[PDB]
Amino acid sequence: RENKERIFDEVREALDTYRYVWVLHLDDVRTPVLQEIRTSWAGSKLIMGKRKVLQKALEYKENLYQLSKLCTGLLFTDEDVNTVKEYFKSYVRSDYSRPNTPLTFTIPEGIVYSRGGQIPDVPMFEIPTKIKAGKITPYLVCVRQALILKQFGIAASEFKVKVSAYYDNDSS
Amino acid sequence: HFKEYQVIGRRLPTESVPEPKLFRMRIFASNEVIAKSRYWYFLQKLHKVKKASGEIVSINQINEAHPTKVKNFGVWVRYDSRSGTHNMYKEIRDVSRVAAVETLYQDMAARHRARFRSIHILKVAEIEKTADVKRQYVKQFLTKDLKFPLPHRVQKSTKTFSYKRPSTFY
Amino acid sequence: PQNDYIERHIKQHGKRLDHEERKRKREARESHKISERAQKWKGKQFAKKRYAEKVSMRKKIKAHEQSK
Amino acid sequence: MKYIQTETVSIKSRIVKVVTLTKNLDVTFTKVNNQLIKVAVHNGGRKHVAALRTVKSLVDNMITGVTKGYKYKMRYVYAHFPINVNIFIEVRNFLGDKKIRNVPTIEFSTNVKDEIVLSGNSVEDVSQNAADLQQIKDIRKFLDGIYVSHKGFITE
RNA sequence: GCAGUCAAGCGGCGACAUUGCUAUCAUACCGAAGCAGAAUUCGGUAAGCGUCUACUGAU
RNA sequence: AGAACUGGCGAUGCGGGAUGAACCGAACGUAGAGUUAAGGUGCCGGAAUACACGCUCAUCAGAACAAAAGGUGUUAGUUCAUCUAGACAGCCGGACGGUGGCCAUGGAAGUCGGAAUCCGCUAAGGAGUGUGUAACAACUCACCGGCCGAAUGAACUA
Repeated sequence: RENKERIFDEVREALDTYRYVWVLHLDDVRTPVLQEIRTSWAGSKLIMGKRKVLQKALEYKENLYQLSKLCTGLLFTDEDVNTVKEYFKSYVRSDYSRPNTPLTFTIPEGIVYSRGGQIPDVPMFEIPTKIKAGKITPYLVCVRQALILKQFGIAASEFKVKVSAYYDNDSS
Repeated sequence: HFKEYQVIGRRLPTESVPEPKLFRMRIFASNEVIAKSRYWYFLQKLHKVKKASGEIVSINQINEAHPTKVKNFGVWVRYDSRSGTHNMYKEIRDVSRVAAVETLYQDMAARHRARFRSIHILKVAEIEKTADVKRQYVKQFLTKDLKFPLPHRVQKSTKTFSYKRPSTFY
Repeated sequence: PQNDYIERHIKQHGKRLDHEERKRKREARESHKISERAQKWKGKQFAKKRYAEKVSMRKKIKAHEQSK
Repeated sequence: MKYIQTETVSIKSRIVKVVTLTKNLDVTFTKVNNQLIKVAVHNGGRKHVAALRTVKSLVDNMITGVTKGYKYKMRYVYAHFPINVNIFIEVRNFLGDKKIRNVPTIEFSTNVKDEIVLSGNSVEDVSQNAADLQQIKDIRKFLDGIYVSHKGFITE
């Protein structure tokens, strides 16, 4: 319960500590990617939390609650908008497949492999699998598809960080 | 039938101390004798003055200002059972205080097997606003335009036979 | 015969086509089964076993709670 | 607590029809608009709460079966003794058992080895048939047998 | 039994665990065992069969 | 066993506990008229299948002892926390870096063994709660993000 107060105080303190306030539309990303984004610079700070808590915290300032609902990613940054947006639109990482988020991967009708035999591989869902006295033995995917792709280590999800709204810390 | 009587306590005045402590309290009972007995019993435990040294001055009945208004009475009760005594709180929806306490006693006998001997009335007050009724089964009746049927009605007849076999529609 | 005969068979053919589901369902029924048996001299033994298990679990939880 | 109220088809006495499937059911219904059916139980207890919920689930299952149907897919495998199945449904030659077994829309499935598919409008009937077929000595030593693969719908 | 970390209550006691020697035998629908198979024991169920009053023949 | 005290039987009817010495009322001329006590009011049994509250389905409920516990049985309350900053459950996702945290083993990368659990960061995380690995890996448990719309989670008491 007290964890909400920590985010409340941190946001209310860091609001004026940075030149610009930005909201990022990201809600499903691997933690290492988020940590890399956070450590990519020191002049900006990544803000996240509950959407409703942010709405209550974000009135503190004029028109502050308008774009707060579009957070729950929120970013405090002092650098110019041009650099931040250029990095966001250029930065991209091939993350793990997510539900209903296009390659021609197909499971061979024979022995199964860790990567599904796509590469020339290390032999090892409701599919008609069977055990061949020790071995396991086509199928295609193009939510179960995302799980199947993850089982084979496929990272077709080319997620890119994006910015939705612009707010001025001194002029809204 | 139950009734409400107000009693006061001014245990005999020692020299130079007339009208001591004006021990006023309210008692729920059927007749005046039972009300006085319960008042004496309560005094014998709340403090150390005995009945022999005490004296009843006046007993007056207290009716209800609006005996035709439905109220959600809040009831605080202290009672005892096979285990040590423990306080209890309940809410009853009734028109009058006397009816509310009667239903309280009946419910205590039903679920808690208690009786008049083991039941002590702490205080009774009316709930002035909605959403203050903690008990859900009482707040249920406070919904807007509550309407419900009464399926499977029962009926009685003087005659011991009937040629119709009537249905319980209602 | 062999040092891992049953282990070899399990590793080569796994288990029944629904062994996992059957075991999960049987474990799920344990809560209902325990309650049903508690109300059905064997009663003394069942009550003693249940009380001993409850006491052991409570003691283990309380002793380890000191870590926080 | 002491509850007071809780909540092409037709509503009448406990004999119900859905369009076809029919079933026999202490509750009441209302044909408000023929699209949503109200379920109401008055002065009920703990038992009534459970009884009311199961009626809605059964009605939903019947509606889904009528509109989509259910198909309990099944499959079987053998190691040494081939399992002989003929379609009345019969099971023979399993484990060398001379005691031929018999079971009361049932047909084989193409392009899937040793697969048998059961389908029907009523969910209960199909499920009971699948359970009966599955029902018919170290437990782990024999992988062979007949088991349900997936309880998919007819209109997959 | 001796002393005790022993402790829900509780007027200095206290069920609970741990530390020292001194209504089936087979007849089984059912599950477990490290039950590859036979065999096996265990919890399973059933007492079915195994192992001067009264009439036994009567008017 | 010894023994201080008060009541009935002893010598004591009759009503009732269907059944009786240890119980309750009541102690007594034969009678006519009405009201009670114990004890009763569905029948054997003369008397209301009376009124109101809920309680319980016992696989033999209900009409002096094993009584400490069990029930995810039921009917109602006390205490501690969460709670519209969005109750629990149900789902999707995060669930990370030094790291293969220190020691031998053929191997032990968190889950065959011995002991600390350092610590960056975040909305969030144990050098890990389990399934699982020959040795990896994957799911995941407490811990967090989104949908949902309000009262809920835990121990006791009658």
